[PDB]
Amino acid sequence: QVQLQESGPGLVKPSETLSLTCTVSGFSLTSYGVHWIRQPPGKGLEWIGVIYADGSTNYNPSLKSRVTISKDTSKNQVSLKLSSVTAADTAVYYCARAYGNYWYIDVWGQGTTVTVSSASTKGPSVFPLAPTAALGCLVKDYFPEPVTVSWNSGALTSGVHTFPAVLQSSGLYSLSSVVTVPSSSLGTKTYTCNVDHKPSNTKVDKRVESKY
Amino acid sequence: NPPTFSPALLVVTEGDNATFTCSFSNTSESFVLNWYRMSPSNQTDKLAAFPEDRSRFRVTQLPNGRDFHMSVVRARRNDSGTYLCGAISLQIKESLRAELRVT
Amino acid sequence: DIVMTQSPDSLAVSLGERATINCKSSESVSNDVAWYQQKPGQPPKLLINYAFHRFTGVPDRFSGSGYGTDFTLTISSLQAEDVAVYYCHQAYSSPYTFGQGTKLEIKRTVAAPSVFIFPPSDEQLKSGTASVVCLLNNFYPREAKVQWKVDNALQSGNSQESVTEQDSKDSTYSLSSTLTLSKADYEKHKVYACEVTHQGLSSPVTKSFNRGE
Repeated sequence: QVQLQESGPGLVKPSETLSLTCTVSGFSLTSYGVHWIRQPPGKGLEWIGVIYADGSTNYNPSLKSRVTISKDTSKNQVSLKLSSVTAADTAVYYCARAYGNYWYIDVWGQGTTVTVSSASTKGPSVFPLAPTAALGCLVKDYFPEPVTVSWNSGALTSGVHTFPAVLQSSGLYSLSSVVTVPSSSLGTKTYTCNVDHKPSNTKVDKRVESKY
Repeated sequence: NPPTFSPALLVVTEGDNATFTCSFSNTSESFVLNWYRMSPSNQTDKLAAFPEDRSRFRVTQLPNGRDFHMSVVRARRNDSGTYLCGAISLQIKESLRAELRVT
Repeated sequence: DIVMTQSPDSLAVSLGERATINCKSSESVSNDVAWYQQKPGQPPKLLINYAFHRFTGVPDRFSGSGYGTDFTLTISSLQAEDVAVYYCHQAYSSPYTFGQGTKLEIKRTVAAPSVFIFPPSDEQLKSGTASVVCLLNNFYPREAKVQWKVDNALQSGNSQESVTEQDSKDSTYSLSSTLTLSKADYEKHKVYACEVTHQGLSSPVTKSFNRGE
């Protein structure tokens, strides 16, 4: 396989330096270039810089003097450092492999949302949404973003609807994930949601069947 | 009419040159041909193009105008693979593929 | 810095019809342009490289064209799974800028929303607040009014609506209204209903549910 697994802190305090990493697997890290890309909330893709196989980097003129892209070949990782962080750096950073002598970005990373804020983290509360028929899970009062919910470890993709998070008056976020399934399976099949909130290391497998 | 890419098989040793001949000349004479290396999983990897797209793989045009010499200078053993020359009319036409071996 | 400008900001052709997207560069990025597809939540996916060749495992309905400052991405027959944003990218010279994306959405017939209502769980009830959720599923278009009534009292200012993107299976949408109330107030009333008004419903549907039963 060919992959790029990003990992970093969920929160970043203003004026501090954001540290990111892109652990690689599948290809020779000393034979392909890794490009970092930014995706601000509700905006497009923005190039942050590259790192070639030799160990030289090219940066965005608008981001230069603040970006630092290095690599640990003995660890198969690409690092991204962003000093003097402001509220504008809040986005989803992406690392991606470059293929070809006349390169092009083929494989992308999973993404890592960075929320530049002062307020601390807040683990979400997973409540059931017990009842074609419908069911779901409620992820409420968490911070910062995001919450990635799945169903039956990903095997249940049909009829899933993960709504976009909504900001609350209290300042936290909340979202609801639902699933439409037939009544004939309500009794025999098991339906569980998997709520993963990386900023607080909170994984929640929740069984939702019924009540009396 | 697509371009050609000869020879079908090119066996060279480790260290010397290796040159293919991409024969293409269309009805408009406004063309830009590329030289891609096809991966084992059908994902082309462009090497060079004529005119030289500025941004060891040489691409020279002959006086007849229809033949182009695509040369691999100092062919490394890892260069053994699939190669083809595409043609773009200002529309794209891919030439027949060819194998390259480096003993 | 070369400017990649996609012309059709928002495209909404019908099902199975041709759908092209233009991306013009402010300078010569002659053939190092790649196209990408991205869905809400998921990372980007590559479709065309070198502006002509399609990636492996990419459906044949996708095509690319362009050599100067005129690039295009064509879809012979649009499928429901094609609803996504399409970004172009130049690899000629730094800063290897991207476009701004073209939202590709499907146009179809009108559908009525399947409504479902959920009471608050005894787990949350044990924490003061109480959330009631209404679910509008697989409807079209997106515009759909939802009303909240507790003991025939029109709720206002306490709910929060959320709408999913265009479904990738039947090209529909989904809405979820969430009425958040305190336990004391939730136990002080009995009938909780959700009224849904929509184009596909001649009369607004309602979902009643009483505490206890």
